[PDB]
Amino acid sequence: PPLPEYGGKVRYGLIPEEFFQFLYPKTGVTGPYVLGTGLILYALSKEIYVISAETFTALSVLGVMVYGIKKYGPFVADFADKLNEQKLAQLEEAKQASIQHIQNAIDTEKSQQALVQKRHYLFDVQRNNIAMALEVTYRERLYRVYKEVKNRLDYHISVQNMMRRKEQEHMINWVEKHVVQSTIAKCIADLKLLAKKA
Amino acid sequence: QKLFVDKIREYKSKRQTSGGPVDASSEYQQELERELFKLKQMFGNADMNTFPTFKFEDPKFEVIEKP
Amino acid sequence: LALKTIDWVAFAEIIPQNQKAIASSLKSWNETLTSRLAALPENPPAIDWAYYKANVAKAGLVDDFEKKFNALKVPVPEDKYTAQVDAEEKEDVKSCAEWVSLSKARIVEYEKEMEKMKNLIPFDQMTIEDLNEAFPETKLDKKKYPYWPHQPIENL
Repeated sequence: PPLPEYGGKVRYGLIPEEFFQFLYPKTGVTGPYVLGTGLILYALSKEIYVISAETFTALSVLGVMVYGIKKYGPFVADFADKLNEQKLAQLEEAKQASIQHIQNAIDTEKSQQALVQKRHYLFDVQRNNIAMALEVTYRERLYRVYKEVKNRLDYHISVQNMMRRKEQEHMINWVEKHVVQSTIAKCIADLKLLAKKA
Repeated sequence: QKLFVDKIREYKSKRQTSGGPVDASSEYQQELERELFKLKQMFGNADMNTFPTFKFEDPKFEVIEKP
Repeated sequence: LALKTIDWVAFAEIIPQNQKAIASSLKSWNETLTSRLAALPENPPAIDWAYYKANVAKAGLVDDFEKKFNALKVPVPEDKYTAQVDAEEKEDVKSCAEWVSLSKARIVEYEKEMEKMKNLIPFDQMTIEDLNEAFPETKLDKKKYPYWPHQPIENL
């Protein structure tokens, strides 16, 4: 339940405004003051209020009280209001802090769900590596078989080739060795053509 | 053509090599084995004349699942 | 080979701190196997017997060498490994989906609490018991401190 905002509009700290309004319609604006004057003067004049040392004790206390409220009243009012404003602000900030905490928890949870949704890459990576290893090994095997058969066939052709080469070399050096083992007809025909050289 | 007549006879003496692998060498094999040594060992280290039998290995594999 | 294209940072986020080394080694083998499938081609260049018919002076040896090749049964390695990582992925998806259902429960609970905190009574119209049910931390420990002020005097 919310409090009202203002109090009851007392006057001189001793008489509520309800009284002045209640006596307005029948005795104007000066009716209450005339009544107060009359009652004060009647109490004095008839010794209902005996003037004594308590008159001056009361005057001094009332003076100190009026001076006190008039001088240190603004400060106490503002102090109470600031106390309330500080408690209110602290509570509001605690509220916003709890709101932010639970929003951060929700966000964190949605992020974790995104991560756990991304999980499948570990297993498709493992499948990638298995497939790639099997294919590399297959092609390496086909290259091995190819390269072995080709190496054997080209070894055959190379031994035949260099055999033919060395055999032809011995052949040629035999045919030279054989002219050493062995008629000036061409000699004269050579000089005959040398004469036609002129 | 004296020397062209000359030559023909010498290639014929050469072609007379039915039983002669290297035409009356009496040598030149002692190094040809060295040559053939190099040639065979540098093509491979096996009975190249015969077909190669093929042994094949299979890839290793490990514990991959989440430990 | 029909491969699965992969993000690598995404692969990084989903790796627990007890197997980064295994992930990186798995990663390193992916790169090596990508490279080695790149350079060696798919099928060997077969060779005509012609250059091996007219220069192999041996008795029909080229033909059986080539016959033993056209008739060779090269062993194709089988998988024996993809089905079980599929099974592990299936088992893992079970674990993953159930953990998500727990988190969806927590998320609706948090929204309930945030609707509760968002609809609090204004603070200037509120008993102390109303505060103690909003922020229950502000409730006096009348168990340990049974006598007034029900808290340590320094706290006051």
